[PDB]
Amino acid sequence: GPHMSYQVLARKWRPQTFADVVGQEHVLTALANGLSLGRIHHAYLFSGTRGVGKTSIARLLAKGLNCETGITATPCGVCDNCREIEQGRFVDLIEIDAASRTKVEDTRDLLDNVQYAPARGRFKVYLIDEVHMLSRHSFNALLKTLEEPPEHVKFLLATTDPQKLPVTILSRCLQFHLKALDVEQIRHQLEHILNEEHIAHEPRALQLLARAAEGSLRDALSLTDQAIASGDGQVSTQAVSAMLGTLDDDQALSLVEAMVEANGERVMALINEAAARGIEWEALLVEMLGLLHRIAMVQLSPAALGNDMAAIELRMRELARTIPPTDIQLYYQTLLIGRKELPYAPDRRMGVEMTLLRALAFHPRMPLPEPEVP
Amino acid sequence: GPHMSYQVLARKWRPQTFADVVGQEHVLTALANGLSLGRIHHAYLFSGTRGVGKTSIARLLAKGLNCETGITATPCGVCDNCREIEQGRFVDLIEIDAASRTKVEDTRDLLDNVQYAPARGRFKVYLIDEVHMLSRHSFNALLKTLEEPPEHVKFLLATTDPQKLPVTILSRCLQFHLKALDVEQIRHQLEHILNEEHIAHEPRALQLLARAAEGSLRDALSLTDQAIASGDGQVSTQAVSAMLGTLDDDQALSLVEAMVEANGERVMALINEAAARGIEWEALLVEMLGLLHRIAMVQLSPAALGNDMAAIELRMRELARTIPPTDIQLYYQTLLIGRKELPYAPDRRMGVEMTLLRALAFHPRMPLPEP
Amino acid sequence: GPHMSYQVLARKWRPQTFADVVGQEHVLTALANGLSLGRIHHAYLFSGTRGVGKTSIARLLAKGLNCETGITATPCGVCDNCREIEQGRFVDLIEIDAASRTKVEDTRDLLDNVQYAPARGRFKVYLIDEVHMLSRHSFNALLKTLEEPPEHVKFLLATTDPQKLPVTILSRCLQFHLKALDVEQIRHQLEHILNEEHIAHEPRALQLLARAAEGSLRDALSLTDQAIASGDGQVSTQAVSAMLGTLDDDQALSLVEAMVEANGERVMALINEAAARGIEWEALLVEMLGLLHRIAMVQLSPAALGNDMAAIELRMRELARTIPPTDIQLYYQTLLIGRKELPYAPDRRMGVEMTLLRALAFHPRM
Amino acid sequence: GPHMRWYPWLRPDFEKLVASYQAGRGHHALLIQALPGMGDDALIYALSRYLLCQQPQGHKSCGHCRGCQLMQAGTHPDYYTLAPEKGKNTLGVDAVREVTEKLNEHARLGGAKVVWVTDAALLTDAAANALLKTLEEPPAETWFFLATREPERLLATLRSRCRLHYLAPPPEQYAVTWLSREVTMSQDALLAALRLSAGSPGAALALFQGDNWQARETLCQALAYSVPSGDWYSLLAALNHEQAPARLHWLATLLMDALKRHHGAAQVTNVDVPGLVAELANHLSPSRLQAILGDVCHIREQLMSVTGINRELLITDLLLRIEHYLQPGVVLPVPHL
Amino acid sequence: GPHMKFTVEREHLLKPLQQVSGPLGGRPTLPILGNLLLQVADGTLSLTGTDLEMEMVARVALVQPHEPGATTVPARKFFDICRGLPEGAEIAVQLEGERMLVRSGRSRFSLSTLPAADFPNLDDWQSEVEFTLPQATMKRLIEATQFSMAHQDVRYYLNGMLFETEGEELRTVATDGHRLAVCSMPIGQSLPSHSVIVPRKGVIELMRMLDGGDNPLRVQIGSNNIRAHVGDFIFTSKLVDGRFPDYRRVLPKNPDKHLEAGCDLLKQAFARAAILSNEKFRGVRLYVSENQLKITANNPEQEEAEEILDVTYSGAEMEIGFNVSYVLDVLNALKCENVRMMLTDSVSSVQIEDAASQSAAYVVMPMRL
DNA sequence: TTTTTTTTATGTACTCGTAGTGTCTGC
DNA sequence: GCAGACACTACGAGTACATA
Ligand SMILES: Nc1ncnc2c1ncn2[C@@H]1O[C@H](COP(=O)(O)OP(=O)(O)O)[C@@H](O)[C@H]1O
Ligand SMILES: Nc1ncnc2c1ncn2[C@@H]1O[C@H](COP(=O)(O)OP(=O)(O)O)[C@@H](O)[C@H]1O
Ligand SMILES: Nc1ncnc2c1ncn2[C@@H]1O[C@H](COP(=O)(O)OP(=O)(O)O)[C@@H](O)[C@H]1O
Ligand code: BEF
Ligand code: BEF
Ligand code: BEF
Ligand SMILES: [Mg+2]
Ligand SMILES: [Mg+2]
Ligand SMILES: [Mg+2]
Ligand SMILES: [Zn+2]
Ligand SMILES: [Zn+2]
Ligand SMILES: [Zn+2]
Ligand SMILES: [Zn+2]
Repeated sequence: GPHMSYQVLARKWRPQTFADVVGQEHVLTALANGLSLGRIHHAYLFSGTRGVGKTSIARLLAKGLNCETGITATPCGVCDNCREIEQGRFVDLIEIDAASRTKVEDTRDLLDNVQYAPARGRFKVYLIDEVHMLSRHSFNALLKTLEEPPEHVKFLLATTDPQKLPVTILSRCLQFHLKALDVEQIRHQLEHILNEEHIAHEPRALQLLARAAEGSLRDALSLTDQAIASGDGQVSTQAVSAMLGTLDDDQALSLVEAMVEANGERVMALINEAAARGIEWEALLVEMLGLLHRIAMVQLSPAALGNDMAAIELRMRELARTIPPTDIQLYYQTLLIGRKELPYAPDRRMGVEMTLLRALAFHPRMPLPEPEVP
Repeated sequence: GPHMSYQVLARKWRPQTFADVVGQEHVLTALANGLSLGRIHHAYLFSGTRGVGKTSIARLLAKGLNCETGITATPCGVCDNCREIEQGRFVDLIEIDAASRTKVEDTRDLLDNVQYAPARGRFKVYLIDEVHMLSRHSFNALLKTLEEPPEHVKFLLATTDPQKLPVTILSRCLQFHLKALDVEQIRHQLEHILNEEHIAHEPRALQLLARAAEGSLRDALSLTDQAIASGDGQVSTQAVSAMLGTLDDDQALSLVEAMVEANGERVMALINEAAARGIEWEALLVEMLGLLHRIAMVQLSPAALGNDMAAIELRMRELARTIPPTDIQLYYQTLLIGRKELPYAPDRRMGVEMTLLRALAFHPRMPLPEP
Repeated sequence: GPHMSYQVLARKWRPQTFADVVGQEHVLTALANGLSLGRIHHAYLFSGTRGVGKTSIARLLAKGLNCETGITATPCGVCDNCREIEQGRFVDLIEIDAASRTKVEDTRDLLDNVQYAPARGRFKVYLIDEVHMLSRHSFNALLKTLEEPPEHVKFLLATTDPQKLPVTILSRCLQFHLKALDVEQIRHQLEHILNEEHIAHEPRALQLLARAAEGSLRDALSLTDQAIASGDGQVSTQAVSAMLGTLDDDQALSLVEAMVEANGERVMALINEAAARGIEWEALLVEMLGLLHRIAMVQLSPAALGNDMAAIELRMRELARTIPPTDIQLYYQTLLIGRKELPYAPDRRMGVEMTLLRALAFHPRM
Repeated sequence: GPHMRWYPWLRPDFEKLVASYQAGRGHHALLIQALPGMGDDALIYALSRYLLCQQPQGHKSCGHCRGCQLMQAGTHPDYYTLAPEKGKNTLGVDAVREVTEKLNEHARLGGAKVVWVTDAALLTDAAANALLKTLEEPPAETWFFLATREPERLLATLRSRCRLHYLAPPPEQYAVTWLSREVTMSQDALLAALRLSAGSPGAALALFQGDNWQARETLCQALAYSVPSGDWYSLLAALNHEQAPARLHWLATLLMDALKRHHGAAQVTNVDVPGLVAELANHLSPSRLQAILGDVCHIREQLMSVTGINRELLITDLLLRIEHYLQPGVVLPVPHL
Repeated sequence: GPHMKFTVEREHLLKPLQQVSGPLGGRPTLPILGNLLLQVADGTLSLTGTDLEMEMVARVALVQPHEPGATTVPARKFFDICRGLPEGAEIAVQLEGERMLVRSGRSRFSLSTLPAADFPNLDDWQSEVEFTLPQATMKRLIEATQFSMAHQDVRYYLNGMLFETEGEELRTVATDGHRLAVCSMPIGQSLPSHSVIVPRKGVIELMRMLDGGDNPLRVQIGSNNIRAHVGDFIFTSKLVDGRFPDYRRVLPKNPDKHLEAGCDLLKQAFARAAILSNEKFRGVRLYVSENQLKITANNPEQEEAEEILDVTYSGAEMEIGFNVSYVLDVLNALKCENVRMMLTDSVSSVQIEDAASQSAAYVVMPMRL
């Protein structure tokens, strides 16, 4: 708040203690138990998708390893070591950006200095970021180092796709996996962020931001920063909706209903309104397809619908119980063929209109009238 | 000589301030708000179609970021930093054609040199255009810097295909999407340019150029230069209509009438006549698709048909009256797949012939003569 | 620090006598008989999959060859030579991390010591680990040394892929191939290790840990340590089951099993989990298509199982037997259409869900 | 057409472009769209000769100057050419990168610099994208010249940069007269050759000059034998060759004429072969003809596009699939809807 | 192809042969690039070496009978043949077809040739301007800026160095994007400002040609080429085309903080501190306090190095991190006793200058702070 | 018993031979 | 001086491997 330096939310709000990490209860509990009880393994591999915390948790473990109060599961913020780690100036936290130092010569250099003891630290940490980037010779140079490391050196690896690492490396190092974050967790974290930082916000905009960056919190933080930029320094529903290009679920389902009940004039009116609003036509097709898929899923089971669409939940049910699944299959196929063939239509508006007209003509119940003359 | 070389409109008319943008207001508002406040970021990724403005937007962002007046939403051309950024030779603005240098060695050298302090500039701006062509090794090399860069470093990336970029790189930057320009905006920009250049023009020629630009302003400027070269120093309707091979008669309408009547002899005679005058086939198929769209709309709503095609309204009304919607939809689908198939079987004439034969195949061509 | 002292299960419990190596009976028996009869080949090259004891057995060989009590299959721990083998500081044992010393300069420097007699051992024993990666000129130097080897030098090469080795070295080396450890042996030694330490355990949990590791003992022990860390000091069935669910990777097989049984809730939960475990949807659908192709092929001939499905054979045999070929063909066609249709759909998770729903709709299950 | 023959159907456009280049009102990057053998090479050569040396009278060649001496001998270092390595078939991105950096290193002789890509359709994606910045902002007095047979195949990000010029095919009667003057063959053969090459007189001249006419007549005889018997496999003996895509295009043209005859189109394309089109119309159903045409076009495209694909296997598969289709009771394919 | 009978003495050739040797042999990119051009004309012998972009010829007086012509002789073979002969021994050369017979006393050597026409040359031109500068001054100009040139940088500008003139002053500027080296010296003649850029290799041969003699180096500045003259030696090379960064725009605008100290002490201290510096970055942090200088160095091996220097400083304390290799090179070039430094801010460029006189100046851009 | 058999474009490492560059040691 | 030695570093070429 008071910091005139508008630090990026992706950087300012990096986790400080294990209490500041949202989600990933598996890895958090595992590390807390393996650091309170002891038995610290000599190699870790955090495998997960983008922007889930593959590096910050490694830094938290580094803080928890060599702290002035001993090996602790609660990284303090008072002693010099933890603050030096956070500032990135710490002596023993050797942050090996494996993307740059990927050649086997650099790995040999790293292994040469492994035995030279730590300075002002219980352990020396070799935090190798993006290990899946090293060359094959670099991968294999550190085998006997990983299997029998010195008592004061601990590796902490962090990769996006562990499948590209050789199988023996997956054997040697612990394999911790970080699941993608859920929508509710992202929304709660963003509410925390926009409450700590004095920025007014609206819950619907926060839900939209959380859904638009599914599975990755850094994506959500970047989108929230860009929405703050797009808005007048506040996260409002209108600003987020206009920025994302998404169309509000209520109005897309209104178009879907107008298509299902064979009301051509309502379809045309809603199309004209969307054209006036400037929403991308392909985005409109995407939203209609997503809603049709959600209808199919709620036909599969009523539990398939979460609170995310709660605003129109009733309408959703009123579409699930009134039409057979075969109609949904036909509608999805027609709209998807339309999306596939859109880029070659005379215009995107022309293509979307023609696709909707085709879905209207070919739909089974109360189809369009045919010419009176045979 | 002010033009030692031909400073083509695609280069002379590059925007110099934020007020010269043709209407990318959704991203411009965010940029202006960010620069006006302290909210500044270290990674901007502008994406969208070709010739839409994202390189110009990035250059304008650099000008605003480095001008000695301050961090201004509107950069000042009087500033020396702006004077050097608009041209080449700026010690801070490092522009790298990513496709030119995709090797990981060049990216590694750049990331080795990023550590040094900027020279006389507030921010050392790295503008990497066409970023989608970098080798995956360079992509992974550009991860740890973009996440915690030095304060004096700002990264500006531009690409025409966000999907090709790894999701990790997209996850660290502000993604701005530049919508394709509508017909009206392109026409207004073209009329403003041509009025500023003291070159005569006609509204219909400008409308045709905007229509054929397919939403890209660089396409519009290139077409305008085509018209200037082939229009004796003026943008005239006849010159642009001739160069584009556009249709002024009812050739497309007669062709689709013959096709829906399943008169193969008439269809092929009309296509041979079209080949005789050298009508562009892609435009013919586009016009046929548009006419079929209008047929479907009038079948759904006769009022909608009331349009520019008023002098031929009776024909489309009769076709809508006599043809089922399913046949129109099948015709549109066949012609659309055919349009997808033009840059196949390089002789495009027989490609359109294939498309027309496929369209004709649906209705019975039986020799059975009946009224 | 203030946590007493707890080593790593992978490095600890490494065998120190030939009777402590579990499995690989043929290699140990052959080595024992060769040392008993005095028939020792010039070079022993070990090979096999990861974590089956190649390095450990080679280290045991090096300890045995220089034992003061004599060359035996069961070297004592008494000998100071044996103790120095334990500590890793033995003058007559030359451990060369060939994965690190690949260049010809270092290899030639270390191979120029063949001219010097052993300090305190009968044989100068070279343990060249990870021999598969080695420069071509280093291979030339090693071949020139092995062609005319001194009678007081024995070579102990270890590797994971013997194919990368040149044939000229293979033709001069007695090669011992080590099998992937059987599940029962892995479970037995895991039980014994957990009992020797003061760690409680459960039978089903132990079986799950053994099955999770793909026949490699180091994998089993690493997962054991990770589960103990996650298990709050106890190897409990629920904790390890949840851990392996988080680390579960062969999603496509479970997706096929749920799809063929028309279990909508199960397939929805599986795809939700596969979404949480961030992956590529095109890759998942390609894997599903390939598994269906294999199931269709196996029904025509069992020999289609091959070697890749060694850890998957049990479920694939049941799937091939219990499902008619026509249903498999229809599922393959549906999934192929879905994969062709996937990129144009909404976000690929939606497309995969829709394709799975399309495949599920065929069965009359309600 | 051996090398760079001046073409009268090129004279108008030429002077027009000179009028644009002489007045300093010419785009730096001009994309030529012309048929294969239309003479775009000669147009680019004449333009480069005008540009790269001392200004001549204002038209025709550049006279007897150092520029002409270096250009005719192919020694001018300011005349960069992009041609695929004969061992390869595509423009490696390394060649384009080297050319662009050499261009960035300023000219060697007096005058401007000219970069000419011998064919734009042969550019790979990396090579095509390596030219984007150079086309957008040429260093100084740099003029590009890209030749292609269809601009749509080229990347959209490159078609934006270049001002597009169109070399329209000459009127059919004039081209027929020109070819009859150049080559002594009957009118029907001449017309069929011209329509086969989409009205490109240079391509028809190339077809007549080589053995392509003998290959076409052999294919015609083989088709005449195979159509009634239904033994299309023998056509393999005439279809497998380095020029397989062209012969497949000829086969597709024959099928197109057969369908035309079924519909009784007033215009055809294989004028001098009425017997084959009559036999194809008589012995084959229109749906079968359409299916065979689609398969042949698909196979030709697959042969031409995917580099390194095996010709023999594809041609044999196409012939066997056609054999299967000719048998009664076989479901014909339809275009991907 | 007339017979080619040389009759020469070693003492008149070994130095010219060494001078013309230059960048020959080494990497043969193509044969007709050749070895040497030997030309007999008007009682003079012209010996030419090239690099396909560079040329240099030595003139040797022929005080004995000769036969005019032009041919080639292998570089390394001829050089070693001439070097190995007894001191002062005569050399007699004959041509038979394409064979050179070289005789010294009773020693005979046969050598192969290539046609002189196949050799590549540089087109003649009209010179733009011309200087006649003393050798010592030119050496001072080159040595003060040679080190700062870039090493195969993508920015081709940085791959060379610029010579410009303003009235009676000649200014030489070199840079690589992190270092700047400018040196202005009096000329004695007034010529218009025609800037020229010379590539690194050409500068190397310019340095090699200079012998610190009384004969002034003549230079012809052209448009896209350069020519040099040292006594009987002629040289020519191509030029890098473009514009250098404005050094006045790089030099600090507010050099408020002043420092003065001894060159030897600073160089020795920086050499001591660079031992523990990061071998990939060589970054050292400088703390300037009241009459005290402090240098701190760290490396990935976690070793720390601290050094303290007595200095005169009247400003405020400041921290600044910059490369130690650059300052070591600057101090190596600066051969005087006392050196002054001008500083502005923690991330501002540092100006290094001679305390005795302005003469030459240098600029170092600091590292990340 | 004997020969039979390959898809490129672009990029990234790895390792050895040869040369170019510094510098400094008793020569 | 000092040039050779000796180190040391860089560059080409041949080979192996990855991704699309
Ligand atoms: N579990 C999490 N809890 C809180 N913030 C997170 C979490 N994961 C990611 N972030 C946000 O993302 C930023 C960078 O996260 P990081 O840990 O680098 O992800 P990665 O695993 O890709 O390296 C953090 O500063 C934080 O704001
Ligand atoms: N928003 C805009 N305002 C004005 N001119 C524009 C705009 N966008 C594009 N142009 C025109 O297009 C030319 C190229 O624009 P550019 O910014 O390079 O597009 P890109 O995003 O594809 O790199 C400019 O020189 C300018 O004439
Ligand atoms: N046959 C075996 N018997 C007992 N433990 C084994 C065996 N094979 C592997 N291990 C376990 O794996 C750990 C590492 O074994 P190692 O022999 O180094 O495998 P590698 O063949 O890959 O070098 C050993 O410490 C031991 O715990
Ligand atoms: F940004 Be994370 F390390 F992928
Ligand atoms: F042509 Be733009 F950079 F997409
Ligand atoms: F040490 Be083993 F080869 F994984
Ligand atoms: Mg990370
Ligand atoms: Mg651009
Ligand atoms: Mg091992
Ligand atoms: Zn602490
Ligand atoms: Zn300004
Ligand atoms: Zn013993
Ligand atoms: Zn001329």
